[PDB]
Amino acid sequence: ALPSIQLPVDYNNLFNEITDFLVTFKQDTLSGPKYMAMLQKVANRELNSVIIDLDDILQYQNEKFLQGTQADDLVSAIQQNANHFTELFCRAIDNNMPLPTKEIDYKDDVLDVILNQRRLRNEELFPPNLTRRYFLYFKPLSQNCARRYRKKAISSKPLSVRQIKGDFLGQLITVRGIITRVSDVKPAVEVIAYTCDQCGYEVFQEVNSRTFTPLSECTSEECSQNQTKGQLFMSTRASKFSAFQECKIQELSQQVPVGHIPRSLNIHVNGTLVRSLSPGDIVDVTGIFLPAPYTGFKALKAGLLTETYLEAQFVRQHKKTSDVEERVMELITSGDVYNRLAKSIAPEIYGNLDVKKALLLLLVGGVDKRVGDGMKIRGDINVCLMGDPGVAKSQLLKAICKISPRGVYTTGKGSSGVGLTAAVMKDPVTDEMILEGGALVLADNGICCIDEFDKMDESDRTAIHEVMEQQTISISKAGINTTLNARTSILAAANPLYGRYNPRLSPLDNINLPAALLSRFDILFLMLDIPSRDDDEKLAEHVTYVHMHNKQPDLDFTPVEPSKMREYIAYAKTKRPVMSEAVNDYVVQAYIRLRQDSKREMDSKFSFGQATPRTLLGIIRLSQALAKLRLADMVDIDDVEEALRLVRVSKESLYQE
Amino acid sequence: LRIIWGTNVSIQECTTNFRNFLMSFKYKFRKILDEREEFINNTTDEELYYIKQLNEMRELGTSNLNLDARNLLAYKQTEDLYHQLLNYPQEVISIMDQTIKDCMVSLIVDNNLDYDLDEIETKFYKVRPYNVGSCKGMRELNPNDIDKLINLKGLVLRSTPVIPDMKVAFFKCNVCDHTMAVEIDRGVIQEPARCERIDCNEPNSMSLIHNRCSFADKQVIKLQETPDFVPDGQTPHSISLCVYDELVDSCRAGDRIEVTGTFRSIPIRANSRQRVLKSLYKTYVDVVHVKKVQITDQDLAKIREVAAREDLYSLLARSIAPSIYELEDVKKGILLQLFGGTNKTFTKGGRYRGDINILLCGDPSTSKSQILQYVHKITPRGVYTSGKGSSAVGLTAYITRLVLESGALVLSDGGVCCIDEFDKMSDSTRSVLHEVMEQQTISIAKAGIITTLNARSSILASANPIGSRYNPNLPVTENIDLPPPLLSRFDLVYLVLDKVDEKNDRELAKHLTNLYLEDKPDVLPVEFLTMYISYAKEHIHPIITEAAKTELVRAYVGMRKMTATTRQLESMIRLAEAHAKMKLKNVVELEDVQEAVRLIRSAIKDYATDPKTGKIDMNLVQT
DNA sequence: TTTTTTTT
Ligand SMILES: Nc1ncnc2c1ncn2[C@@H]1O[C@H](COP(=O)(O)OP(=O)(O)OP(O)(O)=S)[C@@H](O)[C@H]1O
Ligand SMILES: Nc1ncnc2c1ncn2[C@@H]1O[C@H](COP(=O)(O)OP(=O)(O)OP(O)(O)=S)[C@@H](O)[C@H]1O
Ligand SMILES: [Mg+2]
Ligand SMILES: [Mg+2]
Ligand SMILES: [Zn+2]
Ligand SMILES: [Zn+2]
Repeated sequence: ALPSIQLPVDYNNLFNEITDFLVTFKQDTLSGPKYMAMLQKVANRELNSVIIDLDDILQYQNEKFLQGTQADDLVSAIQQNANHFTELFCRAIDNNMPLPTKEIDYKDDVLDVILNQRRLRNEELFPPNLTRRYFLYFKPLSQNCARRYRKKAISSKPLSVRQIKGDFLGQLITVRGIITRVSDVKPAVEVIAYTCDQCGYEVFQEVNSRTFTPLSECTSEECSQNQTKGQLFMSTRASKFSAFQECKIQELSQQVPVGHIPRSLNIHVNGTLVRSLSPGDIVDVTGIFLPAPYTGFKALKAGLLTETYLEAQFVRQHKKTSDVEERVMELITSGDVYNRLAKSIAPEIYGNLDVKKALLLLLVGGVDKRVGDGMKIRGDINVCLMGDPGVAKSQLLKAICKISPRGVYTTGKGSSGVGLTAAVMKDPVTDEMILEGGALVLADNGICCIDEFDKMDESDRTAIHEVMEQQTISISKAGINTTLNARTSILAAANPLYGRYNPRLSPLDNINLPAALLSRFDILFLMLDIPSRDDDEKLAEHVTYVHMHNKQPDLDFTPVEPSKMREYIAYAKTKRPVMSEAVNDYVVQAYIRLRQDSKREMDSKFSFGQATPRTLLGIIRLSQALAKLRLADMVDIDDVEEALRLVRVSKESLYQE
Repeated sequence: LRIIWGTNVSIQECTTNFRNFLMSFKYKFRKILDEREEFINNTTDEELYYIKQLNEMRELGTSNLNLDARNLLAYKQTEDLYHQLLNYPQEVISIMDQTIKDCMVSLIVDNNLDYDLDEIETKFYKVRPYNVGSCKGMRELNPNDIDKLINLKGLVLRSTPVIPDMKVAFFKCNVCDHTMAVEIDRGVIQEPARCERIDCNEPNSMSLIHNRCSFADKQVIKLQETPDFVPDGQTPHSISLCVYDELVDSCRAGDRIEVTGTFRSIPIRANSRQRVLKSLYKTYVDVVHVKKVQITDQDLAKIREVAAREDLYSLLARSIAPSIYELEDVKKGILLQLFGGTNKTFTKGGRYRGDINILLCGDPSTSKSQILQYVHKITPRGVYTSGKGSSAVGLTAYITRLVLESGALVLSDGGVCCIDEFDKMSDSTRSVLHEVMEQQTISIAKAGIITTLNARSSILASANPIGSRYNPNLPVTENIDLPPPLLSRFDLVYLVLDKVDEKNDRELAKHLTNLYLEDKPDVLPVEFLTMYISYAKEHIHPIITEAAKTELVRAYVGMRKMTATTRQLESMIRLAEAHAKMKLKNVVELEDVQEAVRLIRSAIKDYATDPKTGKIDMNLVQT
């Protein structure tokens, strides 16, 4: 009959230690108490969420032990039974809660406005969470220290979904995985307040279950004093509320055992942390892993078997300031950052440095422009690679996809045109047609890589025509007439008809693409493979070194690290330069010259398709991107001539023969 | 005293301040708050805006008062009441409505005007506040925002048929028949335990007589969050806002409307059998006011002045797409389609809509898609889509629950429609479009679902020649390669070509480069332009003219003599009608017909079109 | 069964 069990824990001692830590602990080694400082901000209502770092707890424990204490090993303790300790920390915060400083934010807070009133009428009465306005949280232990070592068996180590074991229930844990889907935020009440006129008393029902039943009667004294039976009424204003959202994390294919379907865990998020996540993005999350109780009837149906979920204390993203600023001036002072980055791209790959340069220009992307009249011209840049097989094209695209923070990789056959752009699922639930974000949607504000683009269906090719020239995606499918912004960059890989280019065939014929499609690309690269004894030797030596030593042969070159390129690329993209009139004259003359060339150069041998205004816009985008790299406030004629050189090289690669 | 619970907002002081804001509130307060001291007009500004509105409202006898935020923010007494409303709307609005009712009563009695004070006492006067707050992204909403007015913008996805909204409960005794009415407080009924008559006081004999009870009218509308508000990350959300009272059935589908309303959340029964409620709460909004997306005598004067300008035709043509370089003829054609012809709904022979249908087939990179985007932006009822992303079912009508979903065309009925990449759009869906545009109506024939629907709307198609670049070697018809019936269905077809004209290329490059120069770069005010087009459509009604009809007969005879389908005749007729409308003419003229034929030849490039071979000389095209 | 994107 509920037999008592002795356990080596005293919640009173642990609470005292927690209070001593909060009031005492300061980030002096890093540098009033930092925790007391946070509580002071909370009193100022500056912050409504509190994060208690387990590493800070460990530091405090180390300090106490070095001093010599009957340490309660709180940092370890929180892991075993996290929720009760979170409640204890919240209570301690309230106990050590400092008074308001500066000006308090209760200018119109109904709680503060009426809570005191309620007290004056009265002159735990009400649930502590009702007054509490701070969302408690816990930062996961930093694995770098792993001072627990023997104790740190895998605590910080993120674990796949299947890696999770019922033993971990009630314990803080870390998981790495992609967010399959995210629900829309919804409100939830920590406390429900009913108001009845007969009493004039505002009872405070507190609910922690998934569902609750209304009181529908007054236990309030005033109704009891008169013997009256109260008709309680819900008061949303009085009742406390919190935001809630739900997210599902699924196992990574790498984590997934061969022949095993990925497992997904439902994630509950509340308070400030809500909306922090983003669907389809790799993330490492740490939080309390708890069972999910049932409804009474479904509970009886299920019995001892229980649903389980995760409540995320903290979120870490593998990818998305002054430190950044210094890091970038380092490379800026190094100079030649443009060519240095181009070489740094695909360190594995040998040669094709011009291709790498163009890829970098695409990565930064051209300036997106909107006109006062309302015109908007796509600033994104799209490049096509049309070359003989086995020239590392696919490798290059995969490298770029990894490089870009939001990049997504795709193949034409494996991806449906509808799925590539967007899919209408007839029956997610109740057989209600729903639009599904396609690969392009996933690539929004990112780069989408399409291989075998020639093998891609022509109809789906026309489908992507809209998105690539025009950012938005308009869908009028059955039951769904909607538009999606769908701003993203496109990189396509394909090979000449019959596999490899035929010199006898015209460049356009070997390309075998719609002229509308061709023009919509800002650039097409006709990289070709010809046997060159010396060049073959050089490439073979490079590849052999790469095999022998995983690092590519240095070749008197230094390659910047991926995080560094992404940081610098973001900074450069922030520029948005504006070009000048001399550049206008130069580019206008060049465009006129090119159009005249095409108007005379229809010959199949040298025919690459007629020049179009889209070509001029792409040239302008490339010049603006070059300025972004150079970080200049205005585009320079140097950038224009460089872009012209890039295009001329792309076309002349064949002419060189 | 009278205070609002939990707010310290004195209802008495609130009433006094709002009263002083009702009378003794000069519009000068508002304009000064908006500064614009260069635009202050004594009459308007010195006028007690709200007193004049109340007088005109009594004259109209309506019980609804539209109200901006800025007026409250302009009156020092009601400046605080503005924030009070923002924080605790419902109570503030109730007090404010009572104050308006009392002020109207005072006005009639104070002015000793011969008016039924009972009517005003019977008139449930309401205030429809708008502009309460800066339009915030709906997705941005969070729980604490509940119980506050949230200015919102969106598109009406769908609306429910009005629902009986229980208003006051009516009971009756089952032993002595004595009856009582229980007003619905907080959406619930507190039934009398025993008969109201203490003589009977029979327990549970009081029964609610549904029919005898009082009900109100409620409707709910799904409103999509505008793409501007939403991020690229995810699809736009929608909210099924609950509308009530006259506001019910005050908007169709596809209505770009901005609405102010209180943010509302409610529990939801976890188990219908039980009273257990899910911890999470269903959330909705009660719109206190709705904004859709009168031509003042000054506006009419400006309209007629612009009509006086001879450049009116070309001026509007350039104004519709100011950024676009050149293409004046295409601009003029689409301008005419925006104007539309005359809808002479014959009592017999069916209706004859003056609709205009323009397809754009030509070599790509020509901004055709950009032009479509402009047209969609301009038309108040716009429907933009692409064939590839479009389905015939979703284009016109989609079965649902048994219930039907309006298609893109349905969302354009009475407006302009845009179908991008029309050539790519499937031939089957093309056939679907054929009859609907031909009859301006959607005919439905399905198992259990067989009917017809109004589809009176213009469509602006964008196509590309079968040869990616229009091939003059191929005849124009072969270059387009579209069904001859469908080809006839369209009224105008502009064959845009990218002729390599070094001069034109220079000029276009200059235009684009200049645009690039300004980070954020004559023509009518698009707002004034829309007002012009509207006023023309509603008030002006072109009517065929004797010279016009004779010229039309001769012209179509020539056409058929040179193929000239009867739809060609109707096309030139409706085009001349729309031209006269553009000229604000209620009567057609010979010159309108001449312009119609001229533009017909222009769009097809008949001047450069080869008399035989069905081809066009590129050298002749643009000379 | 009928209507329906979507993939096979
Ligand atoms: N310049 C190079 N540097 C390094 N590896 C190279 C180079 N050229 C070719 N390779 C290698 O040779 C192979 C080339 O084929 P893949 O990279 O698999 O695909 P690809 O055919 O080059 O590109 P496609 O046609 O779009 S599939 C890969 O294993 C590359 O690693
Ligand atoms: N006369 C023009 N004035 C202004 N911009 C133009 C003109 N002709 C072409 N452009 C530009 O050329 C580009 C072509 O955009 P689109 O709208 O796709 O062209 P299009 O005529 O629709 O042909 P498609 O869509 O490729 S079949 C845009 O950047 C336009 O701004
Ligand atoms: Mg490859
Ligand atoms: Mg276009
Ligand atoms: Zn009570
Ligand atoms: Zn009775």
